[PDB]
Amino acid sequence: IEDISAMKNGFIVVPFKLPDHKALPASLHFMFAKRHQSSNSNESDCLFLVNLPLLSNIEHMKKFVGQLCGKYDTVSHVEELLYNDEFGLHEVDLSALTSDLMSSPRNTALLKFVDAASINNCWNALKKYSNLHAKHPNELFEWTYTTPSFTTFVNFYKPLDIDYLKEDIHTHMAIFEQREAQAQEDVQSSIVDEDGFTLVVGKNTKSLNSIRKKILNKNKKAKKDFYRFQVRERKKQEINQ
Amino acid sequence: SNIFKLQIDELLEQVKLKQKHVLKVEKFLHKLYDILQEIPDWEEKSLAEVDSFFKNKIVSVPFVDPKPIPQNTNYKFNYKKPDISLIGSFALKAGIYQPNGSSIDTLLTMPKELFEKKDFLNFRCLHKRSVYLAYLTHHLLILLKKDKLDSFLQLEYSYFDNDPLLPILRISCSKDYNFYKTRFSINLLIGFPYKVFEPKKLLPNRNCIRILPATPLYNFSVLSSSTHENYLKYLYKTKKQTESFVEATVLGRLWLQQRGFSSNMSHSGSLGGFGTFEFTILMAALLNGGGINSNKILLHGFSSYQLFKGVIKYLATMDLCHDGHLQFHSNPASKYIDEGFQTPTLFDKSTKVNILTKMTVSSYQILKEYAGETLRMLNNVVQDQFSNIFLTNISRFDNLKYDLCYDVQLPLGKYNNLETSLAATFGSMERVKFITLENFLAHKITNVARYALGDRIKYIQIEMVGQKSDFPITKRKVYSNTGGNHFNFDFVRVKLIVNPSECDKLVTKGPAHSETMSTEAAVFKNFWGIKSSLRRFKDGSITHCCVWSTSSSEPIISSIVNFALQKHVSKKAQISNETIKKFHNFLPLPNLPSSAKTSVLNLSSFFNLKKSFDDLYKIIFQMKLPLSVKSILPVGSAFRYTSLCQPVPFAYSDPDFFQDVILEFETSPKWPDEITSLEKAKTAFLLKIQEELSANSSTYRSFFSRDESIPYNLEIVTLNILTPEGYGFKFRVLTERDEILYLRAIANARNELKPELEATFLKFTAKYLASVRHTRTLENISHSYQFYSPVVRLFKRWLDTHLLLGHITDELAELIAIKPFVDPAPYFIPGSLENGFLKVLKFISQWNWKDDPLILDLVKPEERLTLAQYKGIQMNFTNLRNSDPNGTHLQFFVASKNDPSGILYSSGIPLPIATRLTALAKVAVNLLQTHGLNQQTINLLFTPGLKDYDFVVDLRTPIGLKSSCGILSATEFKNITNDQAPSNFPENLNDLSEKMDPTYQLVKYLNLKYKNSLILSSRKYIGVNGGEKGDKNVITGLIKPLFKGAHKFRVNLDCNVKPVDDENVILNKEAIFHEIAAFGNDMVINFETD
Amino acid sequence: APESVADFERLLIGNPNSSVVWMNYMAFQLQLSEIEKARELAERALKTINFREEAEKLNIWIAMLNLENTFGTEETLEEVFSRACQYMDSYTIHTKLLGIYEISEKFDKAAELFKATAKKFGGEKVSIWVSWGDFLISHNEEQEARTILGNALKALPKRNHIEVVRKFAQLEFAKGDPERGRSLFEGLVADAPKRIDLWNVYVDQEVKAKDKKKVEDLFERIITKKITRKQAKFFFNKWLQFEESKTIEYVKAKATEYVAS
Repeated sequence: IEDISAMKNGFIVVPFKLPDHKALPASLHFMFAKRHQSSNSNESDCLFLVNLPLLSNIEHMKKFVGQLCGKYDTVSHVEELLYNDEFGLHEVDLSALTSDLMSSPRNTALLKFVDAASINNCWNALKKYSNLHAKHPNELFEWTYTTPSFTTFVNFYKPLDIDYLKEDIHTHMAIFEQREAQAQEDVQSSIVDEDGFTLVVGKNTKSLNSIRKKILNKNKKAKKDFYRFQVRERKKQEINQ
Repeated sequence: SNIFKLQIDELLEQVKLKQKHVLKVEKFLHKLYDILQEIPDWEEKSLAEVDSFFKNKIVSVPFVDPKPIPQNTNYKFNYKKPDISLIGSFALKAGIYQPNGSSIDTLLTMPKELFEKKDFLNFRCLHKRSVYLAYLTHHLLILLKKDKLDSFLQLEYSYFDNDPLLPILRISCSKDYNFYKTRFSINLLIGFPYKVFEPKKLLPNRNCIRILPATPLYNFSVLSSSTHENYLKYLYKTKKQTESFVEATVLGRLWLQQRGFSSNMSHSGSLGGFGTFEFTILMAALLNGGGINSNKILLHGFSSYQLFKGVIKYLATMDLCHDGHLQFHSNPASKYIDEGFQTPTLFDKSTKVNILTKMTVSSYQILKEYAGETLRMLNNVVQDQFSNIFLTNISRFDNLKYDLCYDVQLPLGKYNNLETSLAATFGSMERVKFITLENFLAHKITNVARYALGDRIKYIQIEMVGQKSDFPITKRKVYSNTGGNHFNFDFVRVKLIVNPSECDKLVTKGPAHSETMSTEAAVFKNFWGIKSSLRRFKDGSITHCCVWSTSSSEPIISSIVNFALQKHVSKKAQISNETIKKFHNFLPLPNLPSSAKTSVLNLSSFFNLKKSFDDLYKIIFQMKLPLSVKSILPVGSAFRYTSLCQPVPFAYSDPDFFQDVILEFETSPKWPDEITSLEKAKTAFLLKIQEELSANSSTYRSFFSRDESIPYNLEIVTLNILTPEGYGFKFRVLTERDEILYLRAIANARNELKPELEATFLKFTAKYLASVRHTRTLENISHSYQFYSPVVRLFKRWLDTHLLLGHITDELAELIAIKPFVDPAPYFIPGSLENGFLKVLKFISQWNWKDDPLILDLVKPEERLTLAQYKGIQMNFTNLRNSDPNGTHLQFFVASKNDPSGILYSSGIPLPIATRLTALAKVAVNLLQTHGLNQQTINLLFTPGLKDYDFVVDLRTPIGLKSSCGILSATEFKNITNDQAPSNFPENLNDLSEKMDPTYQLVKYLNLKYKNSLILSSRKYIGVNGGEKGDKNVITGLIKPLFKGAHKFRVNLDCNVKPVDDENVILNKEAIFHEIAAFGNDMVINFETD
Repeated sequence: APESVADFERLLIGNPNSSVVWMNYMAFQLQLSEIEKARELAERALKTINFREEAEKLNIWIAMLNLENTFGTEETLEEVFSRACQYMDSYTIHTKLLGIYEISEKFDKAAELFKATAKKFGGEKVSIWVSWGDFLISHNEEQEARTILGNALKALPKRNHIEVVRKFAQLEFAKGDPERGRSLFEGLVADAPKRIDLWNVYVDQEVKAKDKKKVEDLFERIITKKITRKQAKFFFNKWLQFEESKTIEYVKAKATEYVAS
């Protein structure tokens, strides 16, 4: 049974082809689809898609949605694969977790468009794609399994090119020391409040975030004698004992 | 000082309630000695006619050797009703419910009227004893057959403690009057009269047999036939004195049966001879003194625990064999006399007997060692090891309580065929001091093994297997074809435990050269024949010695024992020892000059890369940075003698070819702040160091490689260098800042994101910080535990053939293999590779997780871990796995001095992998105790155990890589692997991806992609496990128990999806296995589902 | 069926991420009334749950606070409430706390926490206020939950000041007072006519308050404005098929007449 092709919560079953293994004669990689929203600049007119192909990157999604565009007259404005986490190495950001700035869903690649009419045209096209794959398994709409997976994951013993990472960390240090000296100068230049309140600061401290986090992390001589109520309590002591 | 006696009372409640099986059988032996009471006399009738009288009967007479021919048997062949006594085991209350069977002691000493003053010569009184036995068993068999209780009994002629001089009458019961649900073998024994002759014949310097080589064995045997009644008088009077004896000796017999020391005999070639009443005798002898001034060793003021401790202290600090032995007389102080009789000795002057002459010199030697070893593990106040000292029967296996084994098969043919089938002695003077053929070959073979090895082994034990003290009613003797002879042994166990520092030393040294060739050089040249000669040395000494051509597969201990066997005791017998060579080609043999002739205890490859590393060290210190080097420290597996290739130059194909070296600069407070910026500054320093390296010394070459063995830091590279001596080193910069950066990242992270960043910091600590003291400690200790690098290398190849290295880490495998070394109790340290490896697997099959931590201190023999740190380690273990209920995600707990947390290396491994390891260990020890060691046994121990658990892929890269990894493939020619050996560096360094394998890290990537659906494994030592061509690799996968069937579709299922219903989904297993092969499209060849 | 402790831990080993299994193991001790042992097992569970599943960590914290509300007392309720607000989202802890406090029938903490939490997360939302207003009308505090409009308008910014009178008019038409609810709705129809949702849902809430004469006046009084074709089809069908569910002849006439003008 393949005619079951759409789930309860708007999920659009998207099957594709698989290539030829030398011993395998089938070939059902399954994806989901939605159309979700939020007013921020990374979730408006967007789509989930679940159960990703390995190294789903920008270029074969480019060619696949171009194939659908030239196939069944859908319009599409693709730009980038938003929040592509397939391996699981970019959840917690250590650099933002302990930095001054450059601060701030499992196998669900998100993808948004420019035109909501374009993403609705691809939505209707994809629902018809799901049911045409359900009807026939041989006149498929297709993302063929094109492989830049090889181009990024059979060559990983490569020496990273020396001049490239030279200029890369050259630019990284050249912006890091700039924003660092800017932050420290902003710290110990002069801080008056809205009213008159000069802020106490260290001799060689570096960040308002630093003094903020240390003020977050920083969240006797009585006498048993000498008073006449204490001679009252000690006469009570010296008559009870 | 509190809970060991609670353990003692646990042993008491384990051993007790003997009444249900002492009362009924004391009633049954009461009926039995009533039957012996109504057995009447049988007067003097001649020997030559009782031959014919017993001829056509079923009772053919047993005999001591040889059969008494009537030319001199003019003895009084009487029979009288003897004296009954119910003594010993069931009268002094030392009965363990063993499923093998406790013994019994019923005494029938001979009456006064059937001997003479000079009856004690030429063992025809023992012939009298044997025919006495023959009539008693004939009379008893017809009486019990007319009393019709033969339906469950069977009588048998045995030997009293494996001695042919003393046969006994043992009764074994089988399936109202039957006793078969527990201990067997109720035996009766006759003895000699109490006091007959003045003690000159009782002295161990007697021989009245014909032409004086004395007979101390025989005048001890007849004296032990007679005078073991004063000793139980002594036992009973100390029993009436005080009470701790019964529990002290059930403890003693318990420990001695765990050590394999029963009181049969070690003169006949078996481990034993020492036993429970000997233990009683030495406790009560140390009662009234023990010192040289008879200072009281043992008071009953302290109970059995300190009685036992004082006993083991006296036996370990007071020699008996060669210098000093105990003296005591039962009729009465006890002291310590000064010399030794070259045999286990203690003198009892009221008997003139030598009670410890039932076992031999090597058996006493190994028992004094066991005294010292259990004393060492008993006197310590650190931990509690009562189950380590008692409750593990070490006697179960041969190669576990011993270190290696030889089996001499001697096909001598016949007793007459001796003179051309074996080169040993054949004399009156040897048959007068040795009972039989196995006895003289046993004493000769232990003396020639002792003289052949000397300072080459710790201890030798000889044990003839196929021996049995069992011969039937109808038969006169053990009438048994014992595989090429008719003597009571099949073949000779030669079990060796070795001083491991002189196994593969290829020259043993006799005395030097005087002109007058004295007797020591004489007996050296006689014992060594044509082979040994006198040589010069670099010192210039002229000394007697012999060359031992060391091979890899063969330890030279087997060659020297092969010559010491085939030169002296036989000239055509053969030696069986195939286990050592059976795994030594399972070791990988590197492409080194004369590497077959190199030992396995040679470390010249590791020293070669250490020399290359040191010249690199000098050329990286003699240059100028903007921030100087504080220290570099190698941390590599080769720098701690662990890597599976014994590291040959240019050997790229091993994935741990690149050793890793941490390097740290001085504490400059100028550093970048955030973590990506600081690791990029470390890359900047590595850019500068390789820039000046290629500037000045271009004979080294280098490149950069990203590392992702720490999670979530995207910009951490390592500097890899290729050294023109032919090696490859990773360099990782450490700073003083990364530790506090990770700690404050931990502090300011979101509170539901804490333990993952804690896991990142734990991986950092394991990779950078504690790894240095790890490799320092065990590299320092490997030169004291010399078999460590071979046992870890064979363990790691076993673990990759059984496919676990994709989850477990190599330091954890290293810690599991150091565990039997730094704590080998109750055993020895392993002087051989097999003993090490099966000690590892026996321990980890024993080992649990729920109530079992693993504390070890990697210390030198004889800085340790004290009580406070021990309790802190156990307490954080305790709260750790009461927070963790059963080991849901934390399985092992390996805690050292260098990591009292213990969770550093055990983290990350899945529960199926850990349970698979423990199950494989239990399967291996099951196979060991069932099938025995064999070539197919070892091949089954290195079978893949592929199990067809859901997934098999078969992978072959387009080239073979064993000539490139440098392990030679046992070829007939070395130029065949030399012209394919990669003794050149590749110029464009990108080609190492196709000169190596991608399988381990691609299985890593796929595992972290499918972390909650299926766990994957790949053979990461490619043709080390993959046959001979060097190409076969597998990919396997165990599916989770969650995905047994279709599940309700969600967004957090996060798996490979197939809606088989509108609500239910399952894997597209063919599509994802196809995508695995699609990623490995050039790597994959074959695939099998299920 | 789950009976023994090894069976329970076998369920949790073979199933790590189903709150069905997790609250089965919790509800076993809840039903055996060894609920302090369930408290220490809960301290096991919150730190042995996988941390990726936000909904399931909501499940385990909701279940722990369900324990502390069903049998606990306020001095530990505030403790686990503070720990829940620290670990996970304070606002959803507040909403589940308010629902569960009125389920366990404790006004003496419920009204005070309604006040404090509508103060807290009511300057960026509306539901923490309107749950309080609906609760007060359900427990007979009509004018008290009508006086909440000034509190809502000074708590929130300008952006959903339409939405506060929207929602309080929702609950006033639910079970408050209809003509006083229209006296709230007059600010909606005076502020914004060009939001076409408010008119339609206001006459639909007029239908569900069912004052039929003013239904027959309100539908007949919308139509004189600038009505586009989708809005015409909406209002037209919601009158005509409702009359399907004295006037029907005139709106059958207006089915054709207002096609022209």
